[PDB]
Amino acid sequence: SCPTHADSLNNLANIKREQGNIEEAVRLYRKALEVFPEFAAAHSNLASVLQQQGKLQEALMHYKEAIRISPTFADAYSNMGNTLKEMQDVQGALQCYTRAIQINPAFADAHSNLASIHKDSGNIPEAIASYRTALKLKPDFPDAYCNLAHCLQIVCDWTDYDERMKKLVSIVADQLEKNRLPSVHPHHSMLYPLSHGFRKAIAERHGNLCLDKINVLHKPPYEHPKDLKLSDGRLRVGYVSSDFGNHPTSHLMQSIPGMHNPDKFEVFCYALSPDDGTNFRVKVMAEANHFIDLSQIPCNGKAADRIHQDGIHILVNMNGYTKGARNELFALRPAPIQAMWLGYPGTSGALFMDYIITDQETSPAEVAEQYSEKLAYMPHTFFIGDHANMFPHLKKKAVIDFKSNGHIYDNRIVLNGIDLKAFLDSLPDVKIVKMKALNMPVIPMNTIAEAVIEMINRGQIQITINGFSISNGLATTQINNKAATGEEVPRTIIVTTRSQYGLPEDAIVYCNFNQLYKIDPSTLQMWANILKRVPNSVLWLLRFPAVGEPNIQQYAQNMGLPQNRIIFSPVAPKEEHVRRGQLADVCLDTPLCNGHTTGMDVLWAGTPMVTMPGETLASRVAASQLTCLGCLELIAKNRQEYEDIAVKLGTDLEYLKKVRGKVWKQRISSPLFNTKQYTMELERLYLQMWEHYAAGNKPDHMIKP
Amino acid sequence: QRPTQPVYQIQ
Ligand SMILES: CC(=O)N[C@H]1[C@@H](OP(=O)(O)OP(=O)(O)OC[C@H]2O[C@@H](n3ccc(=O)[nH]c3=O)[C@H](O)[C@@H]2O)O[C@H](CO)[C@@H](O)[C@@H]1O
Repeated sequence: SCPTHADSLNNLANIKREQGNIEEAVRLYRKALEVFPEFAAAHSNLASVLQQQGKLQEALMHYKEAIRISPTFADAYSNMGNTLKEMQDVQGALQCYTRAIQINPAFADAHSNLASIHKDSGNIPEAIASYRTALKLKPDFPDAYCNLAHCLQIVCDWTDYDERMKKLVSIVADQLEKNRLPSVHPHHSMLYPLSHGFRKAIAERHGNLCLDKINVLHKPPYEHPKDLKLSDGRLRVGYVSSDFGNHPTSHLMQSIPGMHNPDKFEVFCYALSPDDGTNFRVKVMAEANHFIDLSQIPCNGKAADRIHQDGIHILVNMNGYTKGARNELFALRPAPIQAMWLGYPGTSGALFMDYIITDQETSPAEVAEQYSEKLAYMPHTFFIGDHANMFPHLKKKAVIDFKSNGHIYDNRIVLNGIDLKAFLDSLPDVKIVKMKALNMPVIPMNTIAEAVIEMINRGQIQITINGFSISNGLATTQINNKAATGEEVPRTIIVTTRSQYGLPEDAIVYCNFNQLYKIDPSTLQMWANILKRVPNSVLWLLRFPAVGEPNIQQYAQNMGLPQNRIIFSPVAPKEEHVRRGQLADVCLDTPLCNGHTTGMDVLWAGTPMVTMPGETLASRVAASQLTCLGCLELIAKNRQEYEDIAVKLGTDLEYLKKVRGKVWKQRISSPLFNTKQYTMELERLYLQMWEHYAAGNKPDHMIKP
Repeated sequence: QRPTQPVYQIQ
């Protein structure tokens, strides 16, 4: 006679929940618990709804109850683990998942959640193993399948790549059509060939998650400022980010807040992360007009209240669908204008985002349908890097002519340093090669060059020559850790050699320092063609992660490349990573997802970068950087043009010297690394948006001055 | 061995 009154109420609550009547769902659940307090299923369902609402504490209460009533409730163990994981109790979530797997060895969801924990912690083989186990238990598991696909992309395991991609598109279509949450994360949707509508829709659903979480607050709409009267005519701009610290975003824009014009702007910085003690956070705190630690205010309602009370006119989302994001603050709309700027290379798909700050090269109006927001164009490029501030020691270089009778090489033994000129002025016979006010000094093979090479070869940390401090490029962390992270400018003269990284002393070096997930079989095919067409040339990659290295090599061997044609290096500290890019000849950008910060890094080294812009924002950033640089010859309209440009740079050494010098000059001459100019143009765009809103208009595309 | 030791030596 299984049906009871409580069973009926729990069902009716399930129906109202699938209808989207979440409040009626919780009311009916609670009524069912009233009829039957020891109703384990009602406890579990109410806990699931509460966890979806963000009421994690009460949800954990109800999950623990439901598991008290039914100790074999494996699903309740798995969902309690999920709630504890959302509460940052990773140990408790792990225990929940393993207890569920112990109780029911056939339960796939717990295996998938364990794989999720492994993947979050960086154990990709373990995550792959547990995802495979879950899919073996439950072959139709879209979440496990998509997460496994991302793990394989991370490690560059392209076995059955085409079938995997087609299944991914089919799964996304099926879940969109059935109004379930898509199993592909928006940040990953740029790596798969979905329609631009598919990517926009995934972004929309993930923003709807934030909307559902903020609805429980029942906050009224905020009264937004209609003029700048209360702020002395200053536009109040608040940058919201979890990356004020040692994070790439700070490496891009840390100088921007201090360069804002105080007469017309008031700069607020809302950190979603605690102080990590690094100089990036210190700089942002000390240069912004106001720093607000929203990490002390976990309640999205109260943090949105603080943003509103500060009187922000333009709120800037620099997190998007990345880690540490709190888009719930933006879903509460505490500011009249809300704009996506820098950290997320994609659309938010969400209504609470008015603008996305981009440029004509990254997002031409033709593809304005990819983005839910209105386009707000920067004059040259929306990308910026702080390299001129973080690494001024790479503005000039010098080399040693190790190969006694060797035409001058610019990237085999390189020296950098703030005091390099004084050191060279202490040297007897420095030769000065003019590059067509810019020049490269060359140290001939003296006892001094022999001492430097001995320091490099013997693996010594540092030496002294004529009272000057000479440092091994591999020993920066041992000399000044702050210098290695980019928190400080190095105070010694650093030596970087190809011998340090196994690069050919006599061959062309193609480099790509991006995370290996940006590589797909088509990209490796193009690189293989380029390597075949250029003799002795090698490709320089990073162990990013190291478990991806064998995969690449295996595939590279099937295409006819010996293991010696690809040189892998470990990931280095930031300063060493940017510095060692000088050793390469040409960088080959990933077409599937361009190197964005990596592109800035390689261009700062003076290394020409070849890109093929795609359709997604992430696939066109390198092209936009190259246009802003003034190097249109490095942008390819197709795969064949990409390969042709790469092999021309590799084989025509005079053209290679010309283009390398062009990049070496344009990285200073162009606005690409000019943070003051970028801040001023961003201020122009800000005032454009504010005047458009102040005239009573709804947000619209902002192009032309 | 040592983190500063190079991959190969120069002539
Ligand atoms: C696809 C993607 O999400 N790209 C994002 C990425 O750019 P991008 O894709 O270039 O950078 P990553 O997310 O891969 O981060 C790589 C970081 O590691 C550093 N590194 C690399 C190799 C090494 O040996 N040592 C070292 O320090 C790089 O300098 C860089 O700071 O970060 C930017 C800053 O938030 C975002 O605007 C971009 O949207």
